[PDB]
Amino acid sequence: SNARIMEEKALEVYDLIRTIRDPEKPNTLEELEVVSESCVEVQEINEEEYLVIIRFTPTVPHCSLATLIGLCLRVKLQRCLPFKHKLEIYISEGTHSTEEDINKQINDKERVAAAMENPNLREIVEQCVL
Amino acid sequence: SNARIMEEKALEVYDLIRTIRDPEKPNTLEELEVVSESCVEVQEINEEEYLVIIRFTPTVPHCSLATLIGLCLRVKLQRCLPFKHKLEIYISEGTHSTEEDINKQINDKERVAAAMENPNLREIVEQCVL
Ligand SMILES: [Zn+2]
Ligand SMILES: [Zn+2]
Ligand SMILES: [Zn+2]
Repeated sequence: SNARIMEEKALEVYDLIRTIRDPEKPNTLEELEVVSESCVEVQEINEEEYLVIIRFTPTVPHCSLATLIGLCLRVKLQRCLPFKHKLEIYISEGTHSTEEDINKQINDKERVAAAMENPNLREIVEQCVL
Repeated sequence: SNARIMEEKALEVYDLIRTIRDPEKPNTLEELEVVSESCVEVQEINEEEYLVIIRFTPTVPHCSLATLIGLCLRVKLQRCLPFKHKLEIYISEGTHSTEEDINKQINDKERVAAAMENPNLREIVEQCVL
């Protein structure tokens, strides 16, 4: 059965993501209920290629947290998953950055440099400043 | 006279940024009142080196819009301002990303790539997935 094999893969995925540490607190994603077993789904694209879908909820709805958790899920799974896979990840809510936090971001040199190196963003800017 | 040379400089800065196209709308920042003449301040850090401070307000408080306006201001003045300067930008409210927009972000190839290359974020991620 496709369906039961997909449930086996979802448990494998979950066993790898549960012990990822939160970007902010000294606890695991599982401990803080950012992820749980039911938040994973696996689908077949074609033999030898699976799509993994992970829903998660950061401890508070802040953009930088959501970004970082997304990065950790990809890094951990890319390194540790023993089958070829596409990954899609979804948060269940909008997020925000406080006045203080967004001003930090738009002035932080590392953050500015990374957006500048994004070819999609750099082209939008190119076209605004002409 | 320091004070008045600073006003001259703030008018030169303003004249450059007011014609920047908004990232989302078919208008300039000045038309949309994202910036105005009094939102620019210039200070002396020392001879041949001025701090330029720009306050702005995006048409709506969304993170991507604030990020892109910030980039455009920086590139514009980098390319056109005929004096050595440091730039600080400030938005006077927090911002948010809808559930739709934050999901696009955490799945978008270039956004993930750029974040991974930001040294602060990559070191955090390393520690979280170790
Ligand atoms: Zn908050
Ligand atoms: Zn945000
Ligand atoms: Zn909104």
